[PDB]
Amino acid sequence: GIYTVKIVLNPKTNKGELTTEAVDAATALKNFGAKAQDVGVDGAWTYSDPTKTFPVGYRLIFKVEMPEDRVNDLARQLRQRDNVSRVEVTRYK
Repeated sequence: GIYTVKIVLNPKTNKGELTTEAVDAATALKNFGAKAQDVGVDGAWTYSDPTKTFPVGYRLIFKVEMPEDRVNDLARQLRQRDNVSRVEVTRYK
């Protein structure tokens, strides 16, 4: 299946920190067992949110293919960080 993770970041963050904020998901995935070596299995894709509603705020969206049970924790580890406003998961496939 395919799951999508939508990050909402504090306005105090930077576009250069989008890689230091998502790294909690990189570590979450790393802990889940998803690596670049088997990225052919886990269809990961990271991109910024073009449809933000707060110009001053930041939003970062990326897709994975992991069990929902740990995609909720994928998001949990992200939103856990104080820099992050909130992270919500939406199932795609």
